[PDB]
Amino acid sequence: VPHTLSTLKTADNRPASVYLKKDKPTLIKFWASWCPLCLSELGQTEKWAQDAKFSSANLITVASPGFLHEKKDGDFQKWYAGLNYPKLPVVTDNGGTIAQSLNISVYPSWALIGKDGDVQRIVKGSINEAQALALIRDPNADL
Ligand SMILES: [Cl-]
Ligand SMILES: [Cl-]
Repeated sequence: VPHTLSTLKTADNRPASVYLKKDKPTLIKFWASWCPLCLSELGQTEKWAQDAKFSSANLITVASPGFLHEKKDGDFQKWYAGLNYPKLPVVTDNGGTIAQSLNISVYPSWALIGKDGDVQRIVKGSINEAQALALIRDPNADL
């Protein structure tokens, strides 16, 4: 995942690596434009990404154009450009390479990648602040 991720860019054409520090675990939120749950959480997730509470980990989100009912590549970025979450990292994975690799099937879903690149936990559905903090405290913890 860490490699495929480093080869991707954000919805606004910046290297995903810009949001990934080498010695930190990575918390990834998978979502899609058609999901009301996901749309209603964009502001919250942006807040989390900038919150000191999660400073010990990288926090990004992944949208997958042309995968799981998401808008095709190009169309997605144009749609998302209409929203405003400047501090929310939105990596676009055309075809959902990472999602398939992790067998993501519902949105939202969260994955915690160890600092070394190994997938440590995959959580289906939305998580709240308490569950997110638990996930960072211990990948195997009961959120
Ligand atoms: Cl729950
Ligand atoms: Cl909540």
